[PDB]
Amino acid sequence: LINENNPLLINSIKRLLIGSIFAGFIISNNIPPMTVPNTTMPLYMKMTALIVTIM
Amino acid sequence: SGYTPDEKLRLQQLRELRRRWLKDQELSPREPVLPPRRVWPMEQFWNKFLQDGAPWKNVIYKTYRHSIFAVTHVLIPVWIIHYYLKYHVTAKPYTVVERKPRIFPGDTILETGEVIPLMKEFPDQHH
Amino acid sequence: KRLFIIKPSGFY
Amino acid sequence: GAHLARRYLGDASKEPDPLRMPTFPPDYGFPERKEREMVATQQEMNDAQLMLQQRDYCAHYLIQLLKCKRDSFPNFLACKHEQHDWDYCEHLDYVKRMKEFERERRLLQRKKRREQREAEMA
Amino acid sequence: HAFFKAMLFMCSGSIIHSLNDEQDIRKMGGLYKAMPFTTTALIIGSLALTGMPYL
Amino acid sequence: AGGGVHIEPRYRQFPQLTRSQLIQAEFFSATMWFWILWRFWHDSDAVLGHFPYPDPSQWTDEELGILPDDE
Amino acid sequence: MLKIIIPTTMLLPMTWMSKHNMIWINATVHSLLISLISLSLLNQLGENSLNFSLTFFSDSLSAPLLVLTTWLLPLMLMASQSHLSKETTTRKKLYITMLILLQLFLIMTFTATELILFYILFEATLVPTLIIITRWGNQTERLNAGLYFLFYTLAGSLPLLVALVYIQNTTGSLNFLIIHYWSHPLSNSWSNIFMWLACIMAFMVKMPLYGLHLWLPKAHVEAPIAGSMVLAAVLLKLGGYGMMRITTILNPLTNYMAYPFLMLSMWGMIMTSSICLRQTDLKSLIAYSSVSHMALVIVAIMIQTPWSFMGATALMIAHGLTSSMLFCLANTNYERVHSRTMILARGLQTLLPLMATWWLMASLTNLALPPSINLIGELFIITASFSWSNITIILMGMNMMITALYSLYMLITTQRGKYTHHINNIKASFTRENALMALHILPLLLLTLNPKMILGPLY
Amino acid sequence: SFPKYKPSRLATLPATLDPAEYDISPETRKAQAERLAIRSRLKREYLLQYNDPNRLGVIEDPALIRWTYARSANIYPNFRPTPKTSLLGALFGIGPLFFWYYVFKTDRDKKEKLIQEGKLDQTFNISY
Amino acid sequence: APPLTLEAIKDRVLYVLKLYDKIDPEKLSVNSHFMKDLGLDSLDQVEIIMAMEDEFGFEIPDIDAEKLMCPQEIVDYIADKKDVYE
Amino acid sequence: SKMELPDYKQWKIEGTPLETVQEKLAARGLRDPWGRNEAWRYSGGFANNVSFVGALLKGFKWGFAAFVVAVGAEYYLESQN
Amino acid sequence: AYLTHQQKVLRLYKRALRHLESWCVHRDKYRYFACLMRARFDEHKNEKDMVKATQLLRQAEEEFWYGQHPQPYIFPESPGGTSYERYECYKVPEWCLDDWHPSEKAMYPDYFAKREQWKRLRRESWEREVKQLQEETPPGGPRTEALPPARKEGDLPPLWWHIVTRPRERPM
Ligand SMILES: CCCCCCCCCCCCCCCCCC(=O)O[C@@H](COC(=O)CCCCCCCCCCCCCCC)COP(=O)(O)OC[C@H](O)CO
Repeated sequence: LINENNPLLINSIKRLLIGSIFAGFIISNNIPPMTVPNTTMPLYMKMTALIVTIM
Repeated sequence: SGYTPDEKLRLQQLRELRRRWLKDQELSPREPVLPPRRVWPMEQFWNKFLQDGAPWKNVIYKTYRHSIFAVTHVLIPVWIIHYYLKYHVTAKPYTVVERKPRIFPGDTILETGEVIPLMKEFPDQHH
Repeated sequence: KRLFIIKPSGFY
Repeated sequence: GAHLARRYLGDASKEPDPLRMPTFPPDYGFPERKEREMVATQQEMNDAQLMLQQRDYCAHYLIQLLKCKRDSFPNFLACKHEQHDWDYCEHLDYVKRMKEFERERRLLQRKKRREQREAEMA
Repeated sequence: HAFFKAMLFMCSGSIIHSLNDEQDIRKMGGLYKAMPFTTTALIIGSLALTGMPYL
Repeated sequence: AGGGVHIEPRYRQFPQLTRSQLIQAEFFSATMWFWILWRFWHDSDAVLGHFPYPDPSQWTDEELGILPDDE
Repeated sequence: MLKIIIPTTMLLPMTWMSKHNMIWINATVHSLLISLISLSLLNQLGENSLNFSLTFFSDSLSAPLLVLTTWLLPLMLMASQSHLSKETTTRKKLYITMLILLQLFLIMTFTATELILFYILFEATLVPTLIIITRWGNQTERLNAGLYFLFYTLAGSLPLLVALVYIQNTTGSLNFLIIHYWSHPLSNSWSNIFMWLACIMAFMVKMPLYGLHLWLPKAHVEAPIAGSMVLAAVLLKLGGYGMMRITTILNPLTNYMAYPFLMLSMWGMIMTSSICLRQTDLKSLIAYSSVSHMALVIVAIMIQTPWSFMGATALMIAHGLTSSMLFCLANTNYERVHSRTMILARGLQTLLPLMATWWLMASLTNLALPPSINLIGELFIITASFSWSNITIILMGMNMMITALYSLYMLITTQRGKYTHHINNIKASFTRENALMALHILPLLLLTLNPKMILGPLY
Repeated sequence: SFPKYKPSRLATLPATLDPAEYDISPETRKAQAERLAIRSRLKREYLLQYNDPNRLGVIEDPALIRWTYARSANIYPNFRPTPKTSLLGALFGIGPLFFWYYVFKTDRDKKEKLIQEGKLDQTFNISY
Repeated sequence: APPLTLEAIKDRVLYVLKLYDKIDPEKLSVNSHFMKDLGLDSLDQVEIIMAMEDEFGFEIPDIDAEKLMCPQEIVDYIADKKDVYE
Repeated sequence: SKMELPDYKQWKIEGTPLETVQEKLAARGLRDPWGRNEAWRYSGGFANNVSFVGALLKGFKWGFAAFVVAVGAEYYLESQN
Repeated sequence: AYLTHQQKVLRLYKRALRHLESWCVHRDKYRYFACLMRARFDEHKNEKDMVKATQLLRQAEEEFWYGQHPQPYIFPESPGGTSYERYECYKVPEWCLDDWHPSEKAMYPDYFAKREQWKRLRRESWEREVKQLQEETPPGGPRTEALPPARKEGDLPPLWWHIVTRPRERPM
């Protein structure tokens, strides 16, 4: 009985989908720069954010 | 090893009465017989308006149901809040305390006119 | 179909 | 980086403790060193509502960023050069930080071997 | 976390209700083609949770 | 559960779909693939690392001001 | 002053001389009317108490309790006209006579200006309640229950009598104002402790503190509905009123001698609330909960801190209104099932949906869920206690944690869950029970908007 | 054969590993034969009053009222003062009370000590 | 979920016994008692009811699982457990 | 509709990966008694499911298609500047 | 009553396979392992020493009690499952509907009329069905909780009301 054609389910999920796709782009670019950004990462540990999950 | 014939018969009638009872748990085309309902001038006007059924009626139907929903749930509440804020809450000191609007080097203000001095020239850092 | 639903009396 | 292993796995006396440095005098080792000339006085840095941890030397490249953000609105894709300028400034601030770290680091091992050199001769 | 984590639930709720209120992960499989939108929704949500760059 | 459902169930078979649910599927799936590397094209530096991390060892003692061993 | 008293006592001839079946009506009419007049007394000035004559006066502490007692008076009449319908008119009239005679004494003691005058009707409330518990009580062990309740208070009250007259022979008058203005530092001489003990134990007993509390479970359970409310919603609180009044001449002796009671109360509330967690009887569970809340006030009053008095007066009223309601909940369930065991009638919400709600805010109010007046009481007391000592919050907060478990425990066991199959006499709730329940909850949330009314003279 | 399952008061031994019924006797099986009989003797009349059309009321369980009695009243008449009861009463009685007294006493005996010599800070503490 | 009615049950029921290769399709009867005529060993009877269990999605208690004995009786116990009367 | 149950002439075990276990039981010496049950799960449109990594890159072909036109638009726009 | 050995083995066979299903998950593994699990069962079917058969089922479930999946698979409707008495809060006993106010009862006339027939039927049937009970009750109280059917014609089986008029499993 698999079915998802109901617009209520489709609209609700899609509404957050477009929200989740961009999301951080808007917020990070909009909020004032109000935390201190670290700049010089030794590349080996800056990739750790992606290495561990890919691993 | 399958029920014994007596209890097999017992389950047989138990089935039979249950089917009749479950059948007796149904409804009827007339059911439920609700009583007369009080109606007001405005709604059946909308009913006879919407009876045509074409999208010309329904597009302004949603906007009207959105219109009176906007007025009696957004427009009215913000009206009384502003009146409460503008003449009761703000009538008392230190109730609505802002932050000082952050001003930057070289940005003028409108209250007293003058522009505060620009930043002094950077030591020329380029990447 | 449609069948009767049992519910405690909420009239009172 | 690797100094953690050099401190714990190796001897701990040859890694400048982050809670200790700087220890040697700044003039000691640096003949006629210059001071970090600040740019935006305490006044302008204050009324910009600048948070304390950002109230640094590179903050001058942060304040005008807000000014660029103010006129950029509603566009949030502006200030790219200014933001990059700010990050590059923190890079210049940052690159100094381990320079001081190894300045103390290299000095203290130098002090160790100098001490052995000036102690074993007796 | 408000966006993608909230997603994974009714995305999961979509499969639950559609596949006769079953919540044991050992009973699905092959739902990729059966519920393309729900499957599409979940992969974006999971990738967002893992921290895929630029999203 | 009245007769006339557009998702009429099946027994031991692939359930029927509709063009609407497919076109809503890959578009967001494709536009997610649009967004990830589109920003990669224009914001490669941040994930790549942008500014380089200098290696301390190669720096001589003149900038570090480490006086020679004699004094 | 008089504008409340004569209307109360002149109500008595009305009930006796009213028609055969109108007794409940006309009594309810003017009991609510008396409540309205009492509410007119709720006003207070800045610092000087509302003084009327040598015989009567009111302050910011007496007034909230006065309006509470008059407010209560209709509720017993509402709550009792179900198990007394099949009774001879004279006994019904006598039952009503007991309540208003009891209620009349409460107005007298709270407004009393002289400690002895406060004292005379302090025990005089016992006689009507003793009759109510014994005669109209519906149980067997009510006889031993009445004896336990009667003798405990007398055993504590009589030392107060000897103590009080000693004050008169030593410091002249015992007028509450004259004591407060002419207060002297009570010495540490070994007689002054027995002085201190006598002036305190009387209010200790009818404010059940751990050890001196076994009468309450026997008092509440076997008492009829009207007896249970009056006893739990006002009677446990004459002791409270006395301490705020009588601790004026117990300092600085209260500073040092407070320790045994404070430890007994603070530990007792954890123990008593633990009993609530495993009580088989619904009425007993509510009764033991009253001990825990009341024991909290013991610490509140006996710390002698401005904040502590304020939170005391907040819990003073809020617990009384709540405990009366919960006893109504148990009573409204009892006659339908004709038993007191909690697990007898489970899953009542599916049968009676509105009582599910009424039980729900009732449990939430007893939970000290903010901003209910109970929370203002407990939270104020915790801060005052915490300033007194940092450790007590371990005991204080633990009580709230225990108070959560047993409060919803009655909710899940009775309201939620599967309905009991065998029972079939549960009829749809009479709108009298429904009306009465809102008569309790609605003023409670109405009080939330104006805590200052019930904060007390320390406010 | 991986190590066995040792039971506990909180995690009892399941009946699937219980040695009694796996080694039944020509007597124990007889014992678990009137178990169902008395169970029926309790179930049968229960349904009779449960299914009785004239029955309008509550089927009071004699076991239920027994439990309430045994847990409410039938304690003191069956209570006997013994060293086990006596020591447990003292341990759970005066014990915690005096323990808290010592804790609160010494804490207050340190607090007033600090303020008396001015070794504590309440610069902004006014609403005590 | 459309109302699952006893005609659909037996259709799904005999679908599975016919599926069971130990019971080839030709001699399936609605009341074909398993070991009496089909020769299906009772050890496999405690196995065909879990096939029913996944077929309709619910657990059959063992007290009656050993009693669930005939395909018509299979259907009969299915109907009342899900109040199937139509 | 009446939920037409398909005539049972199509969900056998050949091709459906269950028959690999079938001969393995035959190698052990047993015949699988329920292969025709699981056959539907391994037959029809339910067969040839996509691989794991195949799921994540769903829409890449269109995503890359949107990419190339995008860079073409901005490269031309940059060139015109 | 008597939990004789063969039912225990069937208990072992049924529950172990369910646990085995929770392990293999994949159908081909479940089917494959079930047959070998089946194969190692029926191969030892010739034991005149029933005690030895018991000894063979000492280590049997002990391995199961080791081999048991810590989270076995249960359909949600069954005990422990997610949908266990989920719809209980909706089902309400029929006798409560007698309380209904006459206006509410008037809203459903014919169904309430049908209730009257059921009320009428259960009245005289009770005396008939109870009378059948004592006249055939075994001596020394009931020996087995099973309830004998209606022997004669017309009469309903004893104690039929609650089972027959039990609220449906999906009440809404
Ligand atoms: C069930 C037992 C009682 C329960 C607990 C009640 C409270 C415990 C203490 C009870 C005290 C009762 C007597 C107190 C009367 C007032 C006390 C008072 O005002 O203080 C006097 C305290 O003086 C006393 O001696 C008061 C009595 C002390 C306690 C001894 C008698 C009471 C205890 C035994 C009788 C009651 C116990 C029950 C017996 C069955 C001051 O007089 P003084 O001695 O300073 O006079 C000046 C000079 O020094 C010479 O007089």
